[PDB]
Amino acid sequence: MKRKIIFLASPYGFSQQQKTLLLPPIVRALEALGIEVWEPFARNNQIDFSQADWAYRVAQADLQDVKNCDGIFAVVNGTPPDEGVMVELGMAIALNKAIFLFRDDFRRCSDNERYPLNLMLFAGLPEIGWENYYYTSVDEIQSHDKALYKWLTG
Amino acid sequence: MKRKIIFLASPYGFSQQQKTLLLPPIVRALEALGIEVWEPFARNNQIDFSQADWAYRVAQADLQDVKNCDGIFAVVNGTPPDEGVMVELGMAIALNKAIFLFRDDFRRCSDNERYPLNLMLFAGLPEIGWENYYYTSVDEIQSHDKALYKWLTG
Amino acid sequence: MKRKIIFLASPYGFSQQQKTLLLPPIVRALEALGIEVWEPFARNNQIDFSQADWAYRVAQADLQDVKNCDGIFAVVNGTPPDEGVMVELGMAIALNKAIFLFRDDFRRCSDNERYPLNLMLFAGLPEIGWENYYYTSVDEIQSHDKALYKWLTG
Amino acid sequence: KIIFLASPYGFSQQQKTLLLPPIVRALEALGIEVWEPFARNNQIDFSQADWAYRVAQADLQDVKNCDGIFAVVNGTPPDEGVMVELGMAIALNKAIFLFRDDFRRCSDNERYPLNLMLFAGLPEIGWENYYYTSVDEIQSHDKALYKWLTG
Ligand SMILES: O=c1[nH]cnc2c([C@@H]3N[C@H](CO)[C@@H](O)[C@H]3O)c[nH]c12
Ligand SMILES: O=c1[nH]cnc2c([C@@H]3N[C@H](CO)[C@@H](O)[C@H]3O)c[nH]c12
Repeated sequence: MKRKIIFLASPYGFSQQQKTLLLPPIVRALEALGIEVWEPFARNNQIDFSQADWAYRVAQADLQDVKNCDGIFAVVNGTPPDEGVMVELGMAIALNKAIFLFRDDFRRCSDNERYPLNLMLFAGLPEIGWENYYYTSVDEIQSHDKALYKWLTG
Repeated sequence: MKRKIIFLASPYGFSQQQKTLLLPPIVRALEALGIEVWEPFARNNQIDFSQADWAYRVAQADLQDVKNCDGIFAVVNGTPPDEGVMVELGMAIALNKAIFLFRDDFRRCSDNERYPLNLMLFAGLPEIGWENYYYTSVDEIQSHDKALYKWLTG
Repeated sequence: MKRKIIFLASPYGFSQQQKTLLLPPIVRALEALGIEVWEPFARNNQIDFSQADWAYRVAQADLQDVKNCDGIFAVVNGTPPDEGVMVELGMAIALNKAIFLFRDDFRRCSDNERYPLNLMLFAGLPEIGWENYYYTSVDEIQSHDKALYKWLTG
Repeated sequence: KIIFLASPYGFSQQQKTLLLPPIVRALEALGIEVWEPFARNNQIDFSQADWAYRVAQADLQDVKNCDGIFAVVNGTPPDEGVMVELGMAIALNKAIFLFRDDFRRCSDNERYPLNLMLFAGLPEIGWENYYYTSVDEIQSHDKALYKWLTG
């Protein structure tokens, strides 16, 4: 028995209130599906401005977590999405990880008409049916008709 | 020198004035080193708001050029850096491509004291000496003492 | 039972989870100081992409509330802070309103070294002791040693 | 007669020397005395802690003493200092002119290409006459900046 591993990428650890109120409900949503959630702010233990001697080790721990996970769950909220989440999203695409995006932000920050965001954030997703991997609410995370559930059971 | 391939990832194509006045001087500086420059805005015909039936091909073209290149020259100006540049930069790190960063913007948009930006942008760079890969002037691109020159002669 | 009015500018209404979990604790902390809180998302019914005919109404509602308040409490989280918050902040500075800033985000997104953000966000604040108007935690709003309590006590 | 040119173009050394002068020339060609803050305040590098407040009050007084603002609202999202100086110009009833040649959309609505609060000082109808999408439109006679000088 080995549960699937999801790297939960988000900018929510940068804010004290967001870290304590927004991440735990998302973590619970994924693990009600049996997932082992790798949350980088708690794992790599970054709670304030990372010191000069600590910044490389945090980057390497996030680099290694992306290499050793099965899928990424990228909170792509904000205008624009957080640049650290994007670096790790591109690493997950190049390494053929399962890709899932989350944005409950109704603002559109896009360079095209087909996607709500920059089109490169969707390069790792199919041309038709990418919306199945695009979650717009925390309640939607556990939908048995969406891609994350079908990736665990399929 | 070897005629290496550089993928020039930048947001300068989104603005009419920047595509005309800012991108050509950077392309000329890279070509002055004997580099084959893959500039995606002209190489993939990203002229304006990408149509819906065209966005998936623009994404996959950027993705293929990152896979088939030798290195990436990421213009990481802005607060924060462009999310499309950040995705393409994440792909290059995971594919073990050469990494070179460009920022002549003097604003600091960082989460740490070591690096001037989010530390994940430097994950593919060495712990010591990453400054040699970090360019803060167009004129600094053709310096022998910087990593892009040494990369060509090795 | 005279009661000072504070306009609470934040980007938190753009995300479903942020509007539900982050704003109520902040409104609570202000109301516990006897403050009267005008919250634009609650007052304007802006719950998704505003219609074309509805967008100008929202614009004039955010505008009149700033003009008729006694002070603004600006949530200036994010890299960079929300541009609508920044417009409403400059209005309050221009109208000699009381200014209070909130940021529990530890990222530095600044053009200088004195302030943790762009220097113009502190133009309406004193050159010395501006930190007294700068809140970095929800638990800090109650502090009688900080400028919000003092502004309420004359 | 006086336009304050709010832009983030002074933050990049390449952008300050290549992008701002062409915009300054067009505004002056219409007959406007341009107030460019990065040059007017002769400061362009991570402002010394002892200088940052002075730079803030200098531009704060420039928006108070100008006749209108020309705000380069390019980028996703637009620069925060530009937006602060914009909201001041709106509260002080100054003339409002916006410039965005960036073809990316970053709005919270459908009518306006950006956050609807950048257009609070513009009319509900015909706000697009104040919205410039290219440098070769600054000198357009059918646009609000020329009509603003002709009474
Ligand atoms: O200071 C930090 N501490 C921990 N993780 C990160 C990261 C990585 N990038 C993402 C946020 O930028 C986050 O999900 C994490 O994997 C950037 N900066 C920090
Ligand atoms: O180095 C500077 N010199 C002059 N003004 C500014 C500012 C002020 N804030 C705004 C930031 O874009 C800018 O347009 C100007 O009004 C920031 N940095 C500088």
